[PDB]
Amino acid sequence: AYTNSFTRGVYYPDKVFRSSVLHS
Amino acid sequence: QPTNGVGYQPYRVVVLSFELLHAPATVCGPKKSTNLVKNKCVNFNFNGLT
Ligand SMILES: *[C@@H]1O[C@H](CO)[C@@H](O)[C@H](O)[C@H]1NC(C)=O
Repeated sequence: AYTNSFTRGVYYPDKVFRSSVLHS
Repeated sequence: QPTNGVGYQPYRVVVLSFELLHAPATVCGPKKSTNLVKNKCVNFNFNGLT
């Protein structure tokens, strides 16, 4: 049996605060 | 054996690996804190962030 994940499963990649920004 | 040549003698090894991170420090070196200062130009050091 199956499902589509859509946009699940992202996580905070490092322990640094950032705000109002796009990061790669 | 106690009679072995130098290359064939036993040696102890310790490797110290450092969990150096932008995260809460829990092993720190011999250092003393100051009081905090605000709203004034200062030199500063937080956990080694100079
Ligand atoms: C997931 O893979 C199966 C075959 O392994 C496929 O039949 C199914 O259509 C896929 N899932 C979705 C949500 O389409």
